[PDB]
Amino acid sequence: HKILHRLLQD
Amino acid sequence: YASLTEIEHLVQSVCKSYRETCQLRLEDLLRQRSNIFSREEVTGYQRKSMWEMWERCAHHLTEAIQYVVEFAKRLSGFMELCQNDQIVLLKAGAMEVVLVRMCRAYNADNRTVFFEGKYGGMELFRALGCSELISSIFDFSHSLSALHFSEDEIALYTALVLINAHRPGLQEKRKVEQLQYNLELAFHHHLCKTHRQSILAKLPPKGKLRSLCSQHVERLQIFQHLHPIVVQAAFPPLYKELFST
Ligand SMILES: CCCN(Cc1ccccc1)Cc1ccc(NC(=O)Cc2ccc(S(=O)(=O)CC)cc2)cc1
Repeated sequence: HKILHRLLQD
Repeated sequence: YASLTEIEHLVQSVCKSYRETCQLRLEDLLRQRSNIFSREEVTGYQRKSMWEMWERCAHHLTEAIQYVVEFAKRLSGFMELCQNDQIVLLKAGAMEVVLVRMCRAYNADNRTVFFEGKYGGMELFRALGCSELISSIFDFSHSLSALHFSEDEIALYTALVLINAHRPGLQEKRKVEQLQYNLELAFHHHLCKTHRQSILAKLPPKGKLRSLCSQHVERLQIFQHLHPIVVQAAFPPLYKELFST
């Protein structure tokens, strides 16, 4: 789940 | 133990998060209801290739999903959940929240949905080759339209659609159960103030949202087997991650 993980950062 | 004040603050917080991430203004959607695709324009869509129509619809869904991701990130309690559970909830729930949000863009009077600048019927989507799924989605939007949700009710209901403690794969189910319960109290409290608790018994039954999501995944499989290169070349990576098997 690379993309979802990235979206949840910040 | 969420106090009355804490529940009231949770209501406001959920409504705020939704308002900031609702995608299209309701007033704009409603005023556009008079703008309906012509027979010629419908024909044009029906003559599009399967691949182009899927590609367009995949892009539009991904745009909607990005707003739902942001909604989750701004939903109080959500970012406090463990990372695994955040992902589990969004992977299962993102499409379910879009499907619910979609009823805003659905006109029950003529069974049309807002798509690429105008309102069109389910026959607009014929080139997809998944007309039962489209018909089921229209039916679903129609069932929700009969409840005539306010924006605040959509906010609180979609919060519960997302924060679903029954999702398989949750590692900290208790924390999800607790947030889910507080959201239920917020929902019930708001409905009680507005004399709208009657709608609770009329909400989409168990398994309905799951069925629409499963069919979407299945119909994507069918398309992807027939057009593998297009999905790899052109589909949004988020769409592939959420829905490609
Ligand atoms: C969303 C489910 C229906 N959909 C099925 C499908 C999706 C992807 C591949 C194959 C089938 C078809 C569909 C997709 C998009 C649209 N319309 C729009 O995206 C325009 C729109 C509508 C509503 C809003 S909103 O503000 O109310 C938030 C969702 C925002 C933009 C229609 C059908």
